[PDB]
Amino acid sequence: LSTASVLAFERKLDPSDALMSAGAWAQRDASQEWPAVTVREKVDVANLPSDADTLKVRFTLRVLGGAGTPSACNDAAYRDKLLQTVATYVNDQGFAELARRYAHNLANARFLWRNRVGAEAVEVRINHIRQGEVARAWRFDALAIGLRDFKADAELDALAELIASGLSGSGHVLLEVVAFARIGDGQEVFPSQELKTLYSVRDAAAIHSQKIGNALRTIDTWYPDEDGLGPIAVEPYGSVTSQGKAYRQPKQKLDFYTLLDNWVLRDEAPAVEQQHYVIANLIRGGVFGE
Amino acid sequence: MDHYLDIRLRPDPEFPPAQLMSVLFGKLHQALVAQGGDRIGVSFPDLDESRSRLGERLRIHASADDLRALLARPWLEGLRDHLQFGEPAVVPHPTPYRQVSRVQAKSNPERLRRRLMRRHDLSEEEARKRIPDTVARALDLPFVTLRSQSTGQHFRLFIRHGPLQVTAEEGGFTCYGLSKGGFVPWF
Repeated sequence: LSTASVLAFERKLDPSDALMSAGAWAQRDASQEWPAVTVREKVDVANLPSDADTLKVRFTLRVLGGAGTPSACNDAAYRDKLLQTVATYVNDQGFAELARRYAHNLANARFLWRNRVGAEAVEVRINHIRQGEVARAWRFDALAIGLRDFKADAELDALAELIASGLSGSGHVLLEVVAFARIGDGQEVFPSQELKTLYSVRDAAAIHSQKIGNALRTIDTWYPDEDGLGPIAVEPYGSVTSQGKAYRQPKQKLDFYTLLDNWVLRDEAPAVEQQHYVIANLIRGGVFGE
Repeated sequence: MDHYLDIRLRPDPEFPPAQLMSVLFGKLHQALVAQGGDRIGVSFPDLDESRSRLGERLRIHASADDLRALLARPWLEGLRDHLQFGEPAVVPHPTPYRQVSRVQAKSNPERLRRRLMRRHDLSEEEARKRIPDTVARALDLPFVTLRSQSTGQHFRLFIRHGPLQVTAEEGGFTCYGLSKGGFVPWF
């Protein structure tokens, strides 16, 4: 039972670009009609309007489901074996762990990369849109909640359950994320640089979809050696761009490719942590095989 | 300084060390000059001229009462997520003599020509010719990356580390933490 030369997994939890606007903390209650932030020239930098102390970011999120379901697979036997292993994992334990971790990331401001730095108060509001109506809402505080530490909360558990259901394919899930960060008057935001060219849509600055989905999947906290760094964005080979060091090297058995090959072909069940990591990677998607 | 506070910047994947340290310096600048105080100073214990870096940790040298209010202040706080901060600790009795300073110079001939022509009312060519190629000078010491309205790319931060001496003269420091003309405790 060799692997399939062609393997692809459609991404799940795929966000969209993140728009930016400006307003006042007092106006947070009704963000409607908030003026957008326009790119300007000096290089190019973007600062809030003359009298504006709060930044707003709005991006949607969808949950497709069928993470394990391959988009294209050369062999039927391999696909069936993989689906069986995935089903076994789901039956034994649900995605509640992944959903809870994802919920924490959404609650906190981890998606924002540089704007949060030196942010006194970041207030996030995550709604749920079903049939065009807000079924249930939640409001959290990014500053109080640990960015690098995961704490349990009733709201987080409910959100994790909803996400787990969506991933399992119970029903469609749509999440509207809205963040409010207090920086200061005339401060400078840090949008996603374009190849200095700032990313702008509809003559408005925004952040790339992938740059957000990268942070949302920071679920890799089971590396073989820990120096206290914290969670690392789930990536094959546990690579890190900023640190310039690659944890979870291929020499060890913690490698994603090795773990998946063993757990599918050789039926070697790795640690529960590794199984979570593998499911996270499958959700992220990619190209495997040859 | 009877109490030493060691702020250790914890490694983070989202941000690099240079940007983090720059944010730290910027936040501290407003938290010290605006806050007041007779003597406010910090030193880089990890300072090394081989790598031309600013160090992976910082040490704020202040009095006990000064540090008591400094850490409690909201401005100086809130960055505990990426930086590990403790409480004041008495410095060791043996101490070296070190003065951290900043180097001020202009590397642009244009600024000098403009400043000269705007005072004596000279011509464009008089100011251009009067500034030769030997007038462009800038510090070559290790400069941390600070990105702000001053420069689009990473801008160098000129920090001069004083040589080690025996006699240690203390005194009031600057607002942004610049050298006030006296050394600081080196541990």
